[PDB]
Formats: sequence, C-alpha cells, structure tokens
Amino acid sequence: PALLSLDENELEEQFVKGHGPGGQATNKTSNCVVLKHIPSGIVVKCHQTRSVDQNRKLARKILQEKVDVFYNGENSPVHKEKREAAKKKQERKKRAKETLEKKKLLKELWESSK
Amino acid sequence: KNILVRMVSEAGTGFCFNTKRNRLREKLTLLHYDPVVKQRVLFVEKKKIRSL
Amino acid sequence: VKNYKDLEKAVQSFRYDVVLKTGLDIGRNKVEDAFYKGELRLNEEKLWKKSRTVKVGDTLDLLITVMRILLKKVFEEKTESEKYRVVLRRWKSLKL
Amino acid sequence: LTYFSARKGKRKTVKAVIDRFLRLHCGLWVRRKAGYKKKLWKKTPARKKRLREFVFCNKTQSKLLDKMTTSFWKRRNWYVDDPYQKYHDRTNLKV
Amino acid sequence: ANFVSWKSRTKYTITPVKMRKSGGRDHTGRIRVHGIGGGHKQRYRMIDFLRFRPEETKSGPFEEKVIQVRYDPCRSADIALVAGGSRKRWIIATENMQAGDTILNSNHIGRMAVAAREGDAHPLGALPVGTLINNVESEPGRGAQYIRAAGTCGVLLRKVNGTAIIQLPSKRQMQVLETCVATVGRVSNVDHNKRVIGKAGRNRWLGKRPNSGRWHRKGGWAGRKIRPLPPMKSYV
RNA sequence: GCCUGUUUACCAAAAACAUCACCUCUAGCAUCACCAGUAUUAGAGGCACCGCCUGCCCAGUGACACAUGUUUAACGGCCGCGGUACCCUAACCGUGCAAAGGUAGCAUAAUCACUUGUUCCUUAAAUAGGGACCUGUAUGAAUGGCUCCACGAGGGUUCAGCUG
RNA sequence: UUAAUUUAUUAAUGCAAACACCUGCAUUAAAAAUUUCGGUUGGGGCGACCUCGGAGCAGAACCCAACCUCCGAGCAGUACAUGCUAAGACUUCACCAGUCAAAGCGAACCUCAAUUGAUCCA
RNA sequence: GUUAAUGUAGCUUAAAUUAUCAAAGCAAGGCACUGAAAAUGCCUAGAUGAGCCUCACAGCUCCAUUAACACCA
Ligand SMILES: [Mg+2]
Ligand SMILES: [Mg+2]
Ligand SMILES: [Mg+2]
Ligand SMILES: [Mg+2]
Ligand SMILES: [Mg+2]
Ligand SMILES: [Mg+2]
Ligand SMILES: [Mg+2]
Ligand SMILES: [Mg+2]
Ligand SMILES: [Mg+2]
Ligand SMILES: [Mg+2]
Ligand SMILES: [Mg+2]
Ligand SMILES: [Mg+2]
Repeated sequence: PALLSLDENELEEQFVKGHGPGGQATNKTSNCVVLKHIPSGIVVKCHQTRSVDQNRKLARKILQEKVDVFYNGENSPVHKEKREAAKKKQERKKRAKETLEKKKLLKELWESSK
Repeated sequence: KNILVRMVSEAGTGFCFNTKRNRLREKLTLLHYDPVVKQRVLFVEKKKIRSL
Repeated sequence: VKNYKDLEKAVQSFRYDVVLKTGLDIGRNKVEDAFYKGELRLNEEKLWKKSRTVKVGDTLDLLITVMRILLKKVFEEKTESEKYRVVLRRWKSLKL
Repeated sequence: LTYFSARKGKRKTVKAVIDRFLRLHCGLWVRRKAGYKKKLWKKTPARKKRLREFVFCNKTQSKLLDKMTTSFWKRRNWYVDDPYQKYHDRTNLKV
Repeated sequence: ANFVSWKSRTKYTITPVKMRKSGGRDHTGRIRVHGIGGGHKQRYRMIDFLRFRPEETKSGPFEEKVIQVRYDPCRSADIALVAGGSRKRWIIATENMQAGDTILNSNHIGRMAVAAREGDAHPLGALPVGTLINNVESEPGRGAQYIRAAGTCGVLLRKVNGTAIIQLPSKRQMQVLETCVATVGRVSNVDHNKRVIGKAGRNRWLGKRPNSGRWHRKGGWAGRKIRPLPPMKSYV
C-alpha cells in the first residue's frame, strides 16, 4: 500500500519564521516551511529540524499522507495502518482478559491447598 | 603466547640470563656463554618471569 | 534405553518455561496453558509459578502419566550469551 | 627552589638533584641514562650498552643544576680512593 | 534556654494543675518532635494509676465510690472521680461506669478466683482466664503503664508457676507476676476509633501542627511487612 | 484543585503546599521532648473529603526475615515478532522474551511529535470553546483512576447588557 | 550519587580486658567529611580523536600543517657470543629517549617500517 | 537526517574457517499394532551483488529491519 505521489510543481512553498520555541535563533530564522498543495486545500507547516534540508524533505513526507486522504478517502494506506495497528489493541486487551481470568483460577486454587 | 623464562647457569653459578620461549614446548636447556668461567656452559631454566 | 535424548540445548535463562519446551521441542505457548491447567509439576509437587528456577536434577513434568526433563550440567563456556548450553533429559514414559 | 629559607635565610638544595647527578669540580654534571635497568629483555646488546653509560649534561642542564645546589656541592672533595678523581680536572681544553 | 518543666508538683490533689505546652521543644530549646503546637489550653488532672493503695493509717482492701465520670483533655479515656474513706482521687473509668457505683480495690489472691465486676481492681492471681483487663502493672507496686488508653482491653491468657500472662492490645503477650494488680473491663470512651476530625481546624485545636510540605520518596521500609508476632516479653 | 487555609517580605498567590479522609511503617514503655502520655496511644511517611473503585508483577534494588522466604497504598515495572481475519472482515494459528506483559476507567487531555487529528454544535467567518470518535506506539488506577456537590482575586469559552 | 578517598563520629555485633557499663581492637551499618568533574575542536555540546610507522600533499638536500587524503603497528620468527669493550659520527627540529659503528678482547669457520612507556616505588 | 545493530533449512539457537541436531515432513527399522529408543537421508544462495585471498568469517556494493542523537542562546 504505497502512498500516491505528488508532482514537483504546484507546491507553493513559503518560508516564514513561524512559531519560535527559542531565544534568538528561532525568532530570526525562516525555517518553517508552509508547503502547500495548489489543487486541494492542504496546508502543511514544519519546524521539525533546525534545517530546511530535513524540514522540507519531511514536510513533503507529511503532505503525502494528508492529500492521500483526499484522493482515496477512509480506504487509504494512511488509514489502513491506523486500523491495522489499532486492530492489535483489540488483540491486546482481549488477550489480557483471558489471562487475568486464568490468574484467579490459579490464585484461588492457590492457598485453598489444605 | 610466549613466556620470558630465566636461565640459571650450572658452572660459574649465579649467572642468569632471560630468554623467550613458547608457553607449550618444554623447559629450555641451552649452551650459552658464561662470562664467570669465560666458557660456554649448559644453562637450565628455572622460573618463568613473565608470560608476555 | 527407557528414553534418553536431547542433550546440549542452549537455553536462555534457567526457568520452567525454557527448561521446558527446549526439551519437548515446542514453544512457550502450550506450556503457559499447561501451566494454567494444574499441570507442569516439579519434583512430584505443583509449580504454581512458571518462573521457578531449575538446578541440576529437578525433574520436569506436564502430564500428557508424565514425561520428565531431568538436568545435569553447568557447562561452563559461553555460547554467545545464551550461555546455558546444558544437557537435559527427555521422556514420554509413565510414572506411578 | 627555596631562595631564602625560613630558619637561617640561606638557599636550599633540591635534594632530588643530589640523589641522581654527580658534579665534577670542573663544571660538568655526570648523570645516568633513563631506563638503564628497565625492560632489558626487549633491548638490543648495542642499546643495552648505551644505557649503562655515565653521561655528561648540557650547558643549560648544568646551569639548571647549579642554581639548584648550594656551594657545598660545588667543592673540592679530596677523597680516599675516588673512582672519579681523574675527572675533576679539565685537561687540554682550548675552550 | 530557661526551660523548667511544669511537672513540679510533688503531692497528689484532685485539682486541675495548670500545664505548659512544650511546642515539641527540648530543654535546650530546639525541636525534638515535629508537629506539636499551640492547641487549646488544658489543665492536668493527676491520675492515680496505683489503683490499689491504702491511705494513711489504713491497710487492706477497700471499696470506693464514683462521684463523677468526666472528660479528660490529656488522655483519650475519660476519668472518674472516686472517693473512699476520707480521700478523693482521679482514676480512669471503665466502659460502663456511672456515678454511684461502688468499686472494689482488693489485695487478695485467694484459693479460688473472683467473679469480679466491671470496674474493680484485683491482682491477676484473683481472676479467671479469658477475662478482659486494663491498667496492668509490670511490677507489683509499680503503677499502671499498659492498657490504659481508651477502649482498650487485654485478655488474661493463662497463669503459670507463680505468674500470670497477659495479651496486650497490640496482640503481644506479656508475662508478669501474679500479684500485680489490674482492673477488669475495658477502658472507657469506646468509639474513640469511630471519630471524625472533620476539618483541619479541629486538628489544630488538639495541638497538632501540619506536616511538612517536603515530598519524601518512600524507601525500603514501606512494604506490607508481614512479620511474626514478637515473642513474649517477660517481666519475671 | 474537593473545600476554609498557606507560600517565594521586594517581579510568581498558583493548578504548588497543607487539609479532613484513606493506608503503610516503627514502637510493650515512666520522672526534661514524645509525656506527667501507654497500641482506640505515640512517632515517621504517602496520597488527598465523599461516591465508585485501586488490575497484573517480588526478577532486580531496597526493607524485613535467614522456614533463600515475605513484602509493591515500598523503589519501580506492566513486551513483542511472524501473519489467515473481506457488507474491512472467526488466527481460525505458529512463536520469541520476561518477574509481569497495561485491567477497569478515561481520552488529541495542562499528557513527545505529527497537531490547525477527524467530525458535529457554536461564528458571516473559529489554530479558540464544547460534545463525540480514537493507540493514547510517550493514557492509566494512593506517581492514585474515574464521576460529582459546594467553593476559587486560579485558567480558558460564552449569552445578554453595559460602556471613549 | 552506583565519582574517588576515608570511618574520626555516634549506633550495632565480635574479641580482648575487667570481675552489664567504661576502655582498647576488629567488622557491618547509617550518617557524614574532603576533593575532582581531561584536552583537541572553523563557538561549545554530540560524534570522532589523542602514541608509533609507511605513502601523498611535500615532483629534485633536509624540514613542512590539516576534524587532510589512503594503508598499517601494540607482534611473530630464529638464535642462544641476541658475550664484552671502544675511535668516530647520526639524531625526528629542544631535553629525554632513539640510531650506526672501525679497531681491540673472547668466540666463530639477528630477520622485519612501527612491533611501544620515563621517574619514584613494589 | 545521522551514525549503530541485526539478518539461518519449513520451524528455534548454534557454530569465530571447515556448517550442525533439535523438532516437523519420507519411510522403513524394535514391537500384535500405536509411543519413544534407534538407524537414515532430508532441507540453510548462511537476507545481498561483485571477488582482495580462499571465506556466515572480512568489508563495501545492498535490500528491508529496529534502537538511539539531531542541543544551548
Ligand atoms: Mg499526615
Ligand atoms: Mg506531601
Ligand atoms: Mg484550593
Ligand atoms: Mg506560616
Ligand atoms: Mg513577591
Ligand atoms: Mg506573605
Ligand atoms: Mg496537593
Ligand atoms: Mg482562598
Ligand atoms: Mg574544551
Ligand atoms: Mg565544533
Ligand atoms: Mg637534534
Ligand atoms: Mg670489531
């Protein structure tokens, strides 16, 4: 289930300062990308690194999850591995039932031994 | 791997010299120059000083 | 003669889970349900704790009446940090 | 060193110098070679000979040891049976 | 400092003695115990814990007459003014003690036991097995030091060769002589356990300052220490 | 955050501390604290009224007991890897590792990031607010969890009014 | 603090000594005490690195940096005179160390680029 | 992003050169027949592509894989 790509064009990448979570480095740095999609309305920001060579290449990796919901919907590889990896949490809380039920069958048989 | 032994002389005693040999093969017995008697005397090892 | 095989398994840590199935080669998954069903006895006792350690000569079970997995080695070199390559018995033979 | 001492007000000698170096009266300082008794199993007989040699010092090394000793160690010593009596004189020098 | 302790009166009186709070402080002026300080002013009523004592030119057992059963500030049990002969004294009340009760304080270890009533003082030699006692001595003539807190009672477990054995309220056995006197019945003011301080103000009226705000990490001492009951303490 | 209280005098009054309540631990005893007290008492702590509850784990470290054991309302911890589930649906089976593998509850939270999650209400318009859904891969049960009454110069949102 | 150094200190146990306490000695505790928290670094942290040798930069006497580029080394083998002495030189830019060596004495009829560690002390 | 680790027959660890047995599957071989106990073979491109010698070995070309640091003003 690959995530459908995005063209090299039609991506209005603005570069603003953004949020600043730091002293003086982060007020003056145009590190936040505002990588847009021109077709859909999907506006993505990023302040994930102090470097655009990992901001912009990771901002692209986020956008190709959001516009994937637009052209696929709730049946997409971005919701498949949301319903497959929270499938396990119904195989983790049901699993944990059947052993906390058999931990009283072995705890009441304990100490009712004589 | 190797062993620094001490070789005690037999004649003209007290003269020791240290040589190297393998850990595994047997104790040394050499014909070495003893300057005490100014000859060549048999030298028989006695201790191992260090297993280098 | 009676039944003897299955020497030199590297177990990970002495434990009545892995001195079990390593020896009766299965996994830990039936053994944990053997544990929770009255079985998996020790030296003619009942193990109600499946992490009770195992020394030399500690006579395993599971009651299929049984099939013991006796132990005697220490074997004292190291097998890449699954160190306990210990010989161990094997059976499927009956007990009174 | 201690240029003026607290009891008599004299210079002191560094006793770490005296226990290693021999001053000949002519001005020279005889010393020993470092490692002359260390690890002789890995040294060569040519190198083991070089280490067992009483060796003279530099000009600034001798100047260093002269400021570090008082004039008691710079002295005519007329001993009984000296092994270095023939070295206190500085024969045939043309500077 | 200049700390003279208030406990200077050398004679027994019924009267309430004016006390002094300590603040939790030593005679050197420094705190030794934290969390004490500044409650309601209290006065001290002196309690005779040597419950069986004859007066001057008297001996032997006597009866006593309760005059009042009265709240005491200094302890959790409430006290009883009793009067016998020509002297008054404060003692500690048992569970159902009213005014006009006649309480017996005896000296008599007999050949048999006594079917002793709810508030009256006897030796432990004069008593059946399993009865509930209070105000135990640990020596004959010592004075009460044990079970005298409110609601507490101790069973008399067994008598041995010249010796009676108690069970304290902390379930610990104590072995004393048979001739040290302890009263029957539990001490008064049951449902002291069933009490509600209600607000932080009623804690500070009892003279109890709040704990420090310093967060302390719990250590090794803090499990559910299921220990053996400590072996019997013998006073013989 | 239960509350009234307390605090950085002179930049923080708070959601922090205390607090009733709840539990754990220690102590069998007299003449200077505790105390002229005696286990329904005292001291050392944790958490925070009440209601509903507080799941598993003693391997480590600690403490207690040397019955190599007990103890978590002690320190703390509560995993994964493969892979048939089809109106997007029965591992329906194999296993690795551990002392134990996170239970109830709650939930995009004052809870790493993604994050302006998705959705409905509210607005002409909502990165705010509220109700929901939900792995929350870093939620979670005296590190207390969840309802809830009053209360707060707390912190957000809002109707009507009102006003340079 | 689970950094190193201590246990004087109170508190336990043990042995002495005295005929329990006091004292001396040991151990185990808690409480503490004293002291430090390397360097290089295209700022510091993080990473890497620190000594030695060969090749390039550095074309031809010598020398020549780099958080520059590429390879290595922390031995092994053989002797067992791998005994002793001694002119004259070399020298890693100092010192320390490190090299080569005629003759002579005594005999005979070292290999390898690096293959490493001063002083005090034991 | 960056080092850093990892890969095993169908199923679990091995083995510091040379590759095992332990299960499962082929049956036959003791036993009346089933169970082991045996006696077989069996299945590993040692997850890659080149060969430096001769290499799971010792390393890149590698593919996926998980941990962990990407800071101060
Ligand atoms: Mg408290
Ligand atoms: Mg607190
Ligand atoms: Mg408040
Ligand atoms: Mg105050
Ligand atoms: Mg202020
Ligand atoms: Mg104030
Ligand atoms: Mg609070
Ligand atoms: Mg207030
Ligand atoms: Mg620095
Ligand atoms: Mg730097
Ligand atoms: Mg030079
Ligand atoms: Mg010559």
